[PDB]
Amino acid sequence: MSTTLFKDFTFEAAHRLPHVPEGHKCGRLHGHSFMVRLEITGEVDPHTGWIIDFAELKAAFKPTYERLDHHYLNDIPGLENPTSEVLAKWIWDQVKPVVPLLSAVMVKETCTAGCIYR
Amino acid sequence: MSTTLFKDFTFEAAHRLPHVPEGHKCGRLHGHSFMVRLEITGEVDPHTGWIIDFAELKAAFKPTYERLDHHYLNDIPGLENPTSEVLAKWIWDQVKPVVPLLSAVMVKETCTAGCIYR
Amino acid sequence: TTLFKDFTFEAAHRLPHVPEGHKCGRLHGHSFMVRLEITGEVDPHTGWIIDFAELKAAFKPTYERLDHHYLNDIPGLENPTSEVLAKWIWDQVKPVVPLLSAVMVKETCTAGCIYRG
Amino acid sequence: TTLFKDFTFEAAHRLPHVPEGHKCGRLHGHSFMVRLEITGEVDPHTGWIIDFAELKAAFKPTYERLDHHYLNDIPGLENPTSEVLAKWIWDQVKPVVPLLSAVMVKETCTAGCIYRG
Amino acid sequence: MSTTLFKDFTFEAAHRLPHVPEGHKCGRLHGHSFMVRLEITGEVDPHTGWIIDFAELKAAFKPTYERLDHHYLNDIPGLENPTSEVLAKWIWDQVKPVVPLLSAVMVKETCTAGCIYR
Amino acid sequence: TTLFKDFTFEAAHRLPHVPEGHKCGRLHGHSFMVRLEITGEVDPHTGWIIDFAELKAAFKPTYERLDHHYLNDIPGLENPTSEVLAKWIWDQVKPVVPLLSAVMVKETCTAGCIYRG
Ligand SMILES: [Zn+2]
Ligand SMILES: [Zn+2]
Ligand SMILES: [Zn+2]
Ligand SMILES: [Zn+2]
Ligand SMILES: [Zn+2]
Ligand SMILES: [Zn+2]
Repeated sequence: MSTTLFKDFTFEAAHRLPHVPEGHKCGRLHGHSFMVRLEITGEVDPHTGWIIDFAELKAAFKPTYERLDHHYLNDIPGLENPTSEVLAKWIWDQVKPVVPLLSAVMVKETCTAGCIYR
Repeated sequence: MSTTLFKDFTFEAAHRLPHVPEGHKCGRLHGHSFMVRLEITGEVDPHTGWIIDFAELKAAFKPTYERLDHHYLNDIPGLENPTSEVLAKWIWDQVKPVVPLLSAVMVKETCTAGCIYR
Repeated sequence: TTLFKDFTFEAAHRLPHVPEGHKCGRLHGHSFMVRLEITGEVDPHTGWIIDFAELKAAFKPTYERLDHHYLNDIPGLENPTSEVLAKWIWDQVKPVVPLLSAVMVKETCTAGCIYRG
Repeated sequence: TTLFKDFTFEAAHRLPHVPEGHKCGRLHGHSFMVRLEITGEVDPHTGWIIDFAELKAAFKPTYERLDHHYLNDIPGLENPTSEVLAKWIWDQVKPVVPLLSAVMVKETCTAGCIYRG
Repeated sequence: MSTTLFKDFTFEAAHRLPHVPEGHKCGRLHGHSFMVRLEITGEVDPHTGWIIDFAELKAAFKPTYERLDHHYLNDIPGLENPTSEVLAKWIWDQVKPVVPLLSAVMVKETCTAGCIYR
Repeated sequence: TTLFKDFTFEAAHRLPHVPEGHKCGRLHGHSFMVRLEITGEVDPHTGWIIDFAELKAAFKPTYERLDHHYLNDIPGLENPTSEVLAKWIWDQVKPVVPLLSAVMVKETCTAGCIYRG
C-alpha cells in the first residue's frame, strides 16, 4: 500500500472571467484569497523518513508562486481565462516539470468552493 | 488525466437516531450544523473553462436543500434513520437524477466527523 | 489578563415568538459554540488563573444538560435565542465560577452573541 | 449584550501610496471578511436585539457594492487599506443601523482591523 | 458504489528529527498540535445505519491515543524518527490490527501540511 | 481603530509546578498562535497605523527564539503557561512596538489567553 504527502499555500490576486454572460458577477473585475494544495506521491527514503524535503518543494514552487501572488491573473500568459479548472491545470503544468512526484493540484478560490486536477 | 470540482453547503436541522441502545446520547432529540459537499467530475468546456456553471448547480440542489434546512430530518420520507451514512446516500439519490456529473456526496455532522458516499 | 475556553455542544431548538412560517420557527438545530472567559490575577506560583480542568468540571453539569438535548424543554429556555441562551448560561455558571466575565454563544459559524457581565 | 454577524465578499484593490514596486501596490485582490457587531438591549418578548435578517437587508446595498467589484473605483475608497475600508463601511452603515458598535475587516486569514465607534 | 466514514482526533506532543542536516530547524527539540484522521470503509448495517459505532472506534483507538497525547514521540519505540510519513504508518500499524475496516490514516503536524498512508 | 496580526509557531514545553503525574507535566508540545494587536491613529496619508511588515520585522527576533524551540530553556519561561507566556512576549515586544495594546496566545484550538496592557 502507498503514502502521499501534501502542502498548502495561499495567495492573493485579482482575476476576471472573459467568457461569462454579460451580467454575471464573475466577469466584473474582482479578486480572491486563493488556496493551493500540491500533493505528491512516492516512496519514503528509509534514512530521511521523507517522501521529499519541503524546503526543496517550496523553492521549486516559489518562482511559480511569486508570479501569482499579489498579481492580476489574466496578464499571465496561459491564464487569460483564470477559472479554477483552468488555473489548477496551469499550475500542474508549471510545476509537474520541476516536481516529478506531483500527484495532484487543488485550487480553492473561496472557503466553500474548489477544484482538483490530476 | 482528470478534473473534479466541489461545492460546500451548510444547513441546520434537528434529527435523532431511532435504533441506538436505550441510554445513548444519540437517540435523544438533538440537532447539528451539518455541512454537505457535492463533488462532480467531468470535462472542461473549452469555451466556458468550466466543468459546469454553479448557478445551475446551486439551483438544481436548492429544492433538495430547502427540504433539509431548518427542518427535522426524521419527518422527511427516506430519513427515518437520519444517520450520516443514510443521509449522504439520501442526498446522492435526490441529486444524482438532476446532476448526472455527481461524482460523490459528503456529509459532516460535526467539525470532526463525516461520511463520503459514491 | 483574561483566559477563555471553548466548547461545542450539539442541540435542537425552535423559536416560539416568530412570524407566520418564518424558518427559525420550524423545529431545527445547530452545532453551538460556547466560550467562557474569565478575568483574575495569575497565581504568582502556579502561573495560572485557574486550571482549565477546574473549569471543565464546574461547567460539566450545565454542559451535559445542553449537549445532545432539545433546548425548549429546559426551564428558562422557552425562547432559546442566542441572547436568551448566553444569558441563561451566564446565570448557571457565574455562581460556580465567580471569576467568569463573558459568555459567548454561536449558532452557526458566522453569527454569534456575547453576554458580558 | 452584543451581537455580531459575519460576511465574506470577494474583491480587488491596490494601494496607491506605497513605495517603489512594493507588492501591495500591484493590483491584487483578497477574500475579505466583514463583521458588523451591534449593542443594545434584547426585546423582553422577542429575545432579540435585532433579527439578523433585518441586518442583512440593511447592509445588502453596501454589500453588493463591494462583492465581486474593484475597490479603488468606489468614491471614498481611493486608498483601500483595511483601516480606510473598515471606517468607510462604518460610515455607510451607522446611518442605517444605529445600534452598530464595531466594524471588523480582514484581508487575509491572519491580519485584520477593528474600527470601533 | 461504496461508503467511507472518517473521524478526527487532535493531540499534543513534542518530537524532533534525528536525521536532518545540522542547522535544520526541524532537528531542534520542538512540538506540534497534531491532528489525526482515521478513515474506514465497509458496509452499512441495515439496522444501525452505521458502518460502525464510534464509541467502539474511539475506545479501540484510545490506548494508542493516550501513548501519543501530551508525550514526547522519540521515546515511543517505533517513532525514533517521528516524521509524518513515519508516524502516519506507525498508527496504521497499531490500529489496523484492532480496527480491520481501517481504510487510511492521515497526520497533519501543521494547519498547512500533512500525510496520508494506506 | 485597532489592527491585529497573527502568527503560529511550533514548540515544546512542560509545566514544572503541576501535581503528581498530571499530563501537562510530561514534556509535550503545541502549535501556538500569537496575536499582536495595536492601537493608534491612521496616517492621514498612508491609510495605515503601521505596515504589517514593520511589525513582522520588529517581532522577528522574538519570533525565531520561540519557533521550533523548547520553551523552558528560555530565561523567563521556566513555567511556560499561556499566562506566563503571553506576558513574557508582551515584555519583549512593548519596547520595540510602543503602539502594541494586547498579546493573545493560544495553546490548542479551543483554549487561549489575552494579556492586555
Ligand atoms: Zn472569481
Ligand atoms: Zn446527531
Ligand atoms: Zn436557530
Ligand atoms: Zn491588499
Ligand atoms: Zn516538527
Ligand atoms: Zn501545554
